[PDB]
This record gives sequence, C-alpha cells and structure tokens, in this order.
Amino acid sequence: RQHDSGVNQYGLKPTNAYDYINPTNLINFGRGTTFDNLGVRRAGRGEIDSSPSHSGSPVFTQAKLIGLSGEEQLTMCQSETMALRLCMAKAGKETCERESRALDSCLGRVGHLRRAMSEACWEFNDWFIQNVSDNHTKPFQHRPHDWRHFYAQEKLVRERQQNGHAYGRRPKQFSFGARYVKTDGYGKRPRLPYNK
Amino acid sequence: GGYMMYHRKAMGTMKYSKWKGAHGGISHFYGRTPMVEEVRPNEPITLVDRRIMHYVHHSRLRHFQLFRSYQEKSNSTECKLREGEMLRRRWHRRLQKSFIAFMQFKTMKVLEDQARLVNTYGQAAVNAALGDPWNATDNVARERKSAAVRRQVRALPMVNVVPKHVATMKQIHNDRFNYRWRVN
Amino acid sequence: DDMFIWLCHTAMSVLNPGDMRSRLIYNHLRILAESVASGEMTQRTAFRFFESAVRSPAYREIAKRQLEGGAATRLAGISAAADVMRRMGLTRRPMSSYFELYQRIVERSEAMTPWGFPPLFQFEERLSLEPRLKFFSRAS
Amino acid sequence: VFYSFVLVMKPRQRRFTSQALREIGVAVYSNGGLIRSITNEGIMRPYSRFRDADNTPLTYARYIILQLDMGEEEMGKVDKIIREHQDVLMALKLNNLERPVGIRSGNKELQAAYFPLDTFTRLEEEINWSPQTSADIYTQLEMNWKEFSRTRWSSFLRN
Amino acid sequence: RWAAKFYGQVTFGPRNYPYPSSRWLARRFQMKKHRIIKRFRFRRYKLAAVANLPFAKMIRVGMLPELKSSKTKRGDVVDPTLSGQLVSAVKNTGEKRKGQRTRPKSKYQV
Amino acid sequence: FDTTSPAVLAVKRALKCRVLRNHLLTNPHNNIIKTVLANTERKLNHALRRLRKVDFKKYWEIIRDHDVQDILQPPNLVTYRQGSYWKYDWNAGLAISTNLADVMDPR
Amino acid sequence: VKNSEMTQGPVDYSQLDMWGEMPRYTSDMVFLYLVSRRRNTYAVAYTYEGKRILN
RNA sequence: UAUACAAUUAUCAUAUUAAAUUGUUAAGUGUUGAUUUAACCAAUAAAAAUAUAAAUAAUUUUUAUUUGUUUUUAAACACCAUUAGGUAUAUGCAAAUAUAAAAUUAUAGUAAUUAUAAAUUAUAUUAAAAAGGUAUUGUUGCCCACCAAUUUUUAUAAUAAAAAUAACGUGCAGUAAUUAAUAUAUUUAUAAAAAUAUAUUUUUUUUUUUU
Ligand SMILES: [Mg+2]
Ligand SMILES: [Mg+2]
Ligand SMILES: [Mg+2]
Ligand SMILES: [Mg+2]
Ligand SMILES: [Mg+2]
Ligand SMILES: [Mg+2]
Ligand SMILES: [Mg+2]
Ligand SMILES: [Mg+2]
Ligand SMILES: [Mg+2]
Ligand SMILES: [Mg+2]
Ligand SMILES: [Mg+2]
Ligand SMILES: [Mg+2]
Ligand SMILES: [Mg+2]
Repeated sequence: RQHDSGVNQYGLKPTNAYDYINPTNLINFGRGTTFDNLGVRRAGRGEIDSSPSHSGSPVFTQAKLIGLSGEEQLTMCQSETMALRLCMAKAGKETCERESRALDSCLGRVGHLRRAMSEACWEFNDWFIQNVSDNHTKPFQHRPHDWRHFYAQEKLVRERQQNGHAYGRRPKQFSFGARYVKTDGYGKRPRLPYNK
Repeated sequence: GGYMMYHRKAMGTMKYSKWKGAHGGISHFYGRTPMVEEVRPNEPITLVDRRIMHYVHHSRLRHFQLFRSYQEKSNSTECKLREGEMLRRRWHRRLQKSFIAFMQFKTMKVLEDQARLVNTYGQAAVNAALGDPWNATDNVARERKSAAVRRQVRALPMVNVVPKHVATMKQIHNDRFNYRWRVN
Repeated sequence: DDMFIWLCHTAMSVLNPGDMRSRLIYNHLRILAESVASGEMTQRTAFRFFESAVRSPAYREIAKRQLEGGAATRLAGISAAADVMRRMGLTRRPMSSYFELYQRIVERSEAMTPWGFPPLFQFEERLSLEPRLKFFSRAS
Repeated sequence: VFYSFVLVMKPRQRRFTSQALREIGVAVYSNGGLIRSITNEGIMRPYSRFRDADNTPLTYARYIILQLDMGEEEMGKVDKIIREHQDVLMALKLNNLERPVGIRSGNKELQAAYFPLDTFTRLEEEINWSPQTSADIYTQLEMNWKEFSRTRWSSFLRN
Repeated sequence: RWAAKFYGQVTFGPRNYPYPSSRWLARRFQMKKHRIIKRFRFRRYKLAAVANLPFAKMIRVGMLPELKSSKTKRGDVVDPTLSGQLVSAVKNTGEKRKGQRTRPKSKYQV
Repeated sequence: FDTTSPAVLAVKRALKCRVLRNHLLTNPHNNIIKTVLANTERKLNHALRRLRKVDFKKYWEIIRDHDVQDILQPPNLVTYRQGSYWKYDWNAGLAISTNLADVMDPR
Repeated sequence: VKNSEMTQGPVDYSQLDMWGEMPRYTSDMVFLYLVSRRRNTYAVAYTYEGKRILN
C-alpha cells in the first residue's frame, strides 16, 4: 500500500491495550512531531527528537567524536604555528614570510579536510541510526541503580560468608588512628559486621 | 588545631600559626613527593608545569585529589559517584568502538579511492604525486628532501591546555572545571 | 514497487539460498513474489517463508561440498529474481523490472555492512525508518 | 624458608652491630630454632627517613636479612624481642614463604597436587627474585640443575 | 530491637515495584511516625521491664506518681520497693560518669 | 582408610570442638566461629549418639578422654518428656541394631 | 631465555639504582615554595639548611 | 447472611553450612605573621598503609548464639553549640527487610477504600539535536502539618489514642520545588520539620583501556 503498516490514517496504529486507554500516545511524542513523523519516532535532523540512542540514552556528542569542535579536538597544524610564533618572538631585524607561507598552505588544505570529516560523520549518524540505535527503546545502562542486580550479587556473597545473615551490612568505620589509640582488650581494627 | 596537608586550613599564616616539619633541603616532603622533573637545559619551566598538569588532569588524579581533599563524603556517595563515573565510561567506550568500527570503513573507502586513482594515472605517476624523488639526479637532492622531512619530524614542544578550576559558592564540587550542573 | 525491495532482499540478504535456477526453489520464489504483490502476505512473512522453504535433505552437508563459509554466488539469484518479475506480469514495460532490481543493489554496494540488516527495520514492523534511510528504497 | 625478616638497623660502630646481631641470634637459639642464612648488606639510603631510639631522624641505615626456622608459637617471643631492640629501626616479616602466591591455583602444578616441600627446601632469594637477576641465571640454573641431579644419589648412598 | 521500625504498612505498592516503598507512601507514614515519636518525647514517656517479672507487661514509669508529668491524672500503682528502685534508676541514668560508655542524652530523658 | 565411620567422626569433631573452644576463650568476639563451634557440636552430638548404638565402650572412653558429656545432655525437659530424645536412634536406624544374644538372653 | 623480557649480558647499573632518577642537591640551593590554594596563593623561599629567607 | 488462595519468578521486620579472629605504625620549628569561609567568631599544626591457603556435603542449635549505639583527648580532624565548653565511632545492652503472604486505613469494631512508572510540560555552548510534574485545557496547578467547634469507636500518657471534618490563624514542608529527596539511627522543636551518622535513587549524565 501507500505507507507504513505501523501507522494508519489517524496516527500510529494502536496495538497494545495501553494505546486504547491512552491514545495521546498515538499522535503526540513531542514538539518535533509531524504526521509523517509518527512511527518514525526520531524526527528529521537538527530537529527536536532527532537524536539517535545507544542502549536508551541519546547520543548528543557527535562532533566531539570526530574531533571537530571539542576541547580534546584534533589539531591539524601545530609545528607550523609554533615555528611561526618562534620567528615572531626572536628578532625584528629579519622578517620571515616563508613561515607564514608554509602555514597558510597548511590552512588552505585544512578547510577541505574538515568538510570531509564532517560529511563522513553525518554518514556515521545515518549508519548508527540504521544498524545500531534502538530509538530510545531499551533501559538506560549508564547509572549505577540500573545495575542494582549486579551489586546485589555481591551483597549476597558477603552475606553467605557471614553465615547468611547481615545483608547490606558493612564494617563500622573506626577512627583515623583507632589501632594505636586503643588499650589492650578492645578491638583495634574493624571486624566483619556479623562478628561485631 | 592539627590539620592534614591537603586540608583547607592546612598551612596557615597568622600570628598564632606556625608551619610544621623541616621545610627546606631534606624536608618534611622527603619521601612524600609525587613528581620530580630535572629541568632540561634551556627549557622554560612552563612546559614542564603544563606537562605535569596535563598528565595529572587526563588521568583524573587532580580530579580525585581536589575531590577528596575538600569535603567529607560518606562511603555511599563516594561509591555512587565512582561507579557512576565508571559506568558512564563503559557506555561511552561502547560508543567509541562503534564510531571507530565505522571510521575504519571510511578509511577503507578512502584507500580504495586511492587505488582507483592508481589505475587511472598508473602507479608510478601516483607515486610522483606523493613526493617520490624520481627527479633526484644525485644524492644532494635526496639530502635536501630528507633535510626537509627531518625539519618536519622534529617535534616542537606541545603546550597542552589545562582546564581552569571553577570556584563556585558553597562548592558542591571542587572538581568543577566547567559551569555545567552536576548530580552530587 | 515495494516488491523490488523484497526481491532485493531475497537476492542479496540470504547466504546460500540453494541453486536458484532449479525449478523447485524457483517456484518457491515465484509464488512468494506473487503473494507479496496483491498484499496476500507480509514482506516479513514471505521472507521467512523463503528462507525456511524446503530445499533438499542434508542441506548443510551438501553445502560443505560447494561452499566454505556458506556464501553462494549471487548471479543465479538476480537472474531468477528478474525472470520471475518478467514471467509474472509485474510491470507494464518489460525492462523496468530488471533495471530496478539491478539499480537498487548497485546503490547499496557502497554502504557499510551492506548485506546485513537489523531484523526489526529490515521489513514491516510497528516502528519504521524515515523514507530516506529505508534500505533498498528509491529515496536513499 | 619457614620465616624471614628484613631488619633495618641503625649504622653504628661495628662492635655494637656485632653485639646486637649476637643478641638476636642467641634469642633465636634459646627459643629452639635455626638460622638458615644471616645475610649482611651495606649502609643504604632508604626512601623514608627513620627515627631511632633518640628520636633523631636518620638518612642512612644498615640492612640485614634474617632467614629462620622456628615454631609459630615461640616466634611471638622472638618477634617482640627483635622489635623491642634499640638498634632495630624497622623489621618486616615474611610468613608467606612456605605457600607463596604463585602456586596451587587451579591445578597449575603438573604431576603433583600442592607439594609443600618444593618451597621449604628453597631460600628466600629464589622464591622472590632480586632486581639484578637477568636472563643469565637461566643459564646457571640449569648447570646447577643437571649437575646436581647427576651427583645426588651417588653422594647420598655413600655413607 | 524493641521499638517498632515502622508504623503501619510502609511497603504497599503494586507487586514487583522495584523498591521497598514509594516516596509518597513513605512520606505519609513518616508523618505518622513523626507525630507518635514527638508525642513520646513531649509527654516524657518512660517504660521499664524488670527481671523476674512478666516481660511483655511493662511497668510504665512515666506515669509513676513521682515522675508523672501531669499534675492531674492518677498515675499508676507500683510496688513501693520496686518504685523506689525505678526512681533511682531513672535518676542515675542521666549523667555521664567517666570510664562508663557514653550514652545519648536529651532534655526529655529527665 | 576409614573416615566416615562413627568412632572416627566423633573423635575428630571432639578435637575440632576443643580447639575452637579455647580459641574463643582467647579472643572473645568472632561470632563466625561461635557459629562454627555450635554446628560442630551438633554434628558431634549426632556422631556420639550413633556410636553408643554401634559400640558403646568406645563411646564411653571417648567421652572420658575428651570430656564431652555436656553435649550429650538432653536439651530441655519438654522435648525429652515426649520421647524425642530417644527418638533420634530411631531415625538413625540403629534402634534394632543391638544383636542381643551376646548380652541379655532374649528368652 | 627465548621468551624472556630480561636482557642477557652485562646490564646497565643506572637502570637499577634507586637514586638514579631523583634530585641531586647542593649546600647552596634555594627552595622556592609556590602553594596554590582555592581562594589564595603564596610563595616562600628556604635555605637548604632549612632557614627561612623572606616571609 | 452461606455460597472453592497460591504452589514457575510476590521487598519491612521468626535469622542458620558458615573462616574468621589477632598485627605499634606515622607525625611533629622556624620565627614576627591577614589563614578558612558566601559571611561571621574562637585560634600551634602535622599525621596512624602488608596476608593467602586450610576448615568437607547433608540429616533434632529456635528457652542457645547473631545483624554498624562503646574505657582512655593528658591525642587530633569532624560534628554541636558560641568569646567560660560538649563531643570526638563495635568488652555490659540491642533478634529482626532480603521476604510464606489472603483488598486500603485502624493496637484486630471507627472511614469505604488505597497504591501505582513509560501520553502531554521550550532555553543545560555539536561540524540547531540529551532531560523532570503529586498537575490532568495542567504552577494564578495541587498538597502539608499544628491552631476551634463538633461526629463516632474504643486498650484513656504533658493536654489520652484513632477516624470523619467545609472554620480561624501561622507559615511554606512536599511535587529533581529556592541548602535534592527517600529509609534507619541520635539530637532538636510554635507548626510543617531541622542538624548530624550511615545506607539509597521511586534525583537530572556527562563519559583517561598504561600519555
Ligand atoms: Mg524531548
Ligand atoms: Mg579543643
Ligand atoms: Mg527521625
Ligand atoms: Mg517473615
Ligand atoms: Mg571516648
Ligand atoms: Mg468519643
Ligand atoms: Mg484525639
Ligand atoms: Mg517548599
Ligand atoms: Mg527539605
Ligand atoms: Mg527541597
Ligand atoms: Mg528524610
Ligand atoms: Mg520546627
Ligand atoms: Mg526526620
């Protein structure tokens, strides 16, 4: 037919029972929304909700990758500019435009280089959207609570060592110099929690 | 009162306050000195300093030291912050690998383009375009070209930028190198 | 027109689809094509039909007598896929079938990981790609 | 070894060093133990200044290595004897010498399951390598291997 | 512990709610707990459990005629010897004796 | 090569128990070893009560050598009155094991 | 030996000694202390024998 | 008024096959003074780094044992109060989320329910692109305690407790909400609550594979 199977006449075609009770979800995903823009949840580019996602958290650093416009950004010509700066600082009796010529050559090339890198990077955005991005559909991996289950596995271990007792328990922090300020008969180092 | 060396109030200058330890020559800092650099003759110490500082900053040591040396934080917030840092790292790594796996494809398409240039103009011609000395009659020409390459390859000292430290009001983070808000 | 996309997938998206000149596999492909046109089947369903269709006993172990990594040659596939569109009445002007099926492949040849596809975006599904980024699409 | 010590000592007049070492040695014999090797080293410059019993920080110190065979009961006594002596700045103790770190991890030992007698026979020097050791000992080792394995039985079955 | 961790059921959310309590609910019950505890502090509650006595039944010392806060309500009837001893306990709990372990003090403990 | 037999088990557990006991005498709080001592004592109780129905004189001389009679004492009057102390050697399967004829003429 | 990282032959001593890479001072040296703090910065100078020069 | 839980995966208080426990190290003086802080005030400042193996699995420990409260400041930091101090971290006592359960509240007679998460909410320096709502035409949105009357049940603690409730007066506690919230602990108090000690995201993220 003339358009997508996941999108009917009035908006996104409502499959699950959540869509029938909440059918704002069909026609509005945000302020970057158009009607052709339903079912493709990502909107155009340079546009609101255009950002691709990686394991659910959106990719907002793209330029920083190819080293265009970043603090860590790749610099094309250094040796030139340093050489020329040295020339300027040394003396005023002789003026070297030879250095400024090597440099302006370098720059003249740099322009085209950069346009190339930018173009290749936009191709990367396209590829990343096709073959990698989940389009914001999977749970965040990037903050510690998302990994809670992992930490649980560790707490469990420290519990089975303790005879399956103290869960989430840790040793009492003692003092800066607990070991040498305490008399014979008192614990000088922090014990296992079950051992208290 | 007694303060540690990385404490705010550590070395005070007041009518009561007096600095602690042997302070010169063989000193209080004897085996406590994290870095040592013999200054190379005719080298400004500004390159030395910016090298040290770039090093510390990129490996996130100055981060750590600034962080822990200002305020106390419970072992839970320390864990939360460090593991958050490390998981954000993990995520961005898995992004970098994707980028790179693409850029090797781009680089391939480039090398392929270069091959097509080869069989349009012939291999030797392309080599000529790339600076092959086929015009070098005698060794003196060769030594001119290689003297050029020598004067390129010699590395002028890199002055690597160190992000300034931002002093905010009550200092929620003294790791602050930018004005962005952070989750404490 | 989506037909050409489907056929592109059957030709280029499948490692070792048997010998595609043989009347058996050929008839499989023919029937499925006529069923993608006239909307009787989903593209996804017809594709999974094609790759799961019955070919020959001990298929893999006969495949070890021809292929190393299980990737056959793609000529038989394209010649059959053009043949089917010609013998079925798919286009008013005969050449168009072959041209489009050819052209759409040639354009994809330049793409990174060209003959693999994410399974969700490969065919019709609830969520889709924008018409520029669709795979064998005319708009790429 | 069964036990070892590194003893950082104050650099005194030789008669004093000799008295102190005689005291530690006699403290080991009385307690019914043996000395595999008492190794002397020079007066070195450490990375940390040590204070002595005079609370005067020291730039130089004499290093001395002990290697002992004791019971673990009565080395408590020798421990607080050594650490309480006035000519010893510091003493670090290695008890790990019988089961060091590199053995008995997921059947790393071929043809035996934790043979304890391998590392007991040895001295500390060959369990923990010193920095000067180079590929050269790989030579010497085997001339001391093969040679040994030739003369052992014949030497033993003599008497 | 003797006292109650919670008051009412603080974890009520739908099944598989992946936390013990929601913010909303826990805030409600934090309110109720707050009110009860504040009541305990201002009325100056004191309880006791004595050895060789039924334990579940705790003598309420904050209602004892000597330690009673109200000037009006009839307090409670507890044995003369036992009540003297309770009064002495409450009194000599108050201040830190050196060599003894430091224990938390408050206005409302007196 | 006997290990698992009752007499052996009882003895080794008796020893382990003494060791842990004097250990706890020295350094008061490690409750890990309190727990391990209690578990060891329980498995010792099992081993001994199986012994007296296997061969009782060895049982006796173990109790007299290592001085463990304190873990053979029935825990509390309640469960004893219901005959669940004697009910153990039923579960162990030694209840009929006597082989009378050497002792106690069955007639 | 074939697989070893360790150089076989006479080995350079400067690659062993602890104090090889380290400062070498002189009775005449001045030690300048530049301490940067968060809201402050200051400088001092010291004789090698530890005596303070200027405040 | 009687009239049919689950048993494959269910978060607050009935634990249970476990290897620990014990280590005496560091740090300190030259001299005339604006350190810390968004801002006040007291007023010497430096510091306390080492241990694996081994312990066998189950069958009668449930009145036993056990879950961050700890002598010594003539030692500090830290915290609390304010020029006059307190305190400064597992030898007494102390079961307790890691789930065995039958619609919410409520000491197990009170009201008729409650709780809940992905729709929607314009500004976080890319060669413009990442973001939250207890509201529901949505911040001029909702809500929170004390402070009066009354209604009703009772296990009557300064002035009983609990539930209905639509005044008056304080404020502004909560919705990442004007020092983020949540739970436990201890202290504090016109009232929401606030300070500190731990855990934690039902808070918003910012990302060195030996430099
Ligand atoms: Mg958005
Ligand atoms: Mg003081
Ligand atoms: Mg509280
Ligand atoms: Mg329970
Ligand atoms: Mg104290
Ligand atoms: Mg009433
Ligand atoms: Mg009331
Ligand atoms: Mg507010
Ligand atoms: Mg608040
Ligand atoms: Mg707030
Ligand atoms: Mg709270
Ligand atoms: Mg208040
Ligand atoms: Mg509170």
